[PDB]
Amino acid sequence: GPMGMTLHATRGAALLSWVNSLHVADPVEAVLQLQDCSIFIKIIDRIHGTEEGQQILKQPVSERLDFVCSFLQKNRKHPSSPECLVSAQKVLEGSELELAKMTMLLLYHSTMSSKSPRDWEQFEYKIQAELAVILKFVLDHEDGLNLNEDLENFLQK
Ligand SMILES: [Cl-]
Repeated sequence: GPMGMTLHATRGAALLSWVNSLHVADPVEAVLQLQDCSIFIKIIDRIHGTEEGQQILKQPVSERLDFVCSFLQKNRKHPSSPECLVSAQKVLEGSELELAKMTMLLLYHSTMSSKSPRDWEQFEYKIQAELAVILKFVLDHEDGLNLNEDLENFLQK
C-alpha cells in the first residue's frame, strides 16, 4: 500500500509529556509504550473517579483496546458519526500515529473532566506551546465531520 501518515516528533513529545505529568505510571519515552492500553485505562479511571479499569487490566491487549475505543466512541460529541475516531487494527499493528490520536482525545476528555485544572506552567515552554496548539485544534475541530482526516493532518505537521 501507499505509505501511511506519520506522527511529528513535537506532537508526540508534548503528548508524552502530558501523559507523564498525570503520574498514573512510571515514565514513558515513546508513544509505542502506550500500545498495551494500561496507561489509557488508568487515564479513563482518573476521568471517571471509578475503578472499572482495574477489572479490564486483567484482559488481553485487544480487549483493553476495545474498552478504550468504546470509551472514546461513547464520549464523542456526535456518537452517531459513521467514521470511528480510532482504528483498533492500526493500534495492534503498532501505529504510533493512531496511539497519538488516542492520547490527544484522552487529553480532551481529561480537560473536560471534574479534575482540577492542570498546572500548564509545569512544562518546558516548548511543550506548553505545543499543548496550546493541540488544545486549540480540539477547540476548533473536535465537533466536525472530517475530524479523522483533520486530526491526522494535524499530527503529521
Ligand atoms: Cl489534563
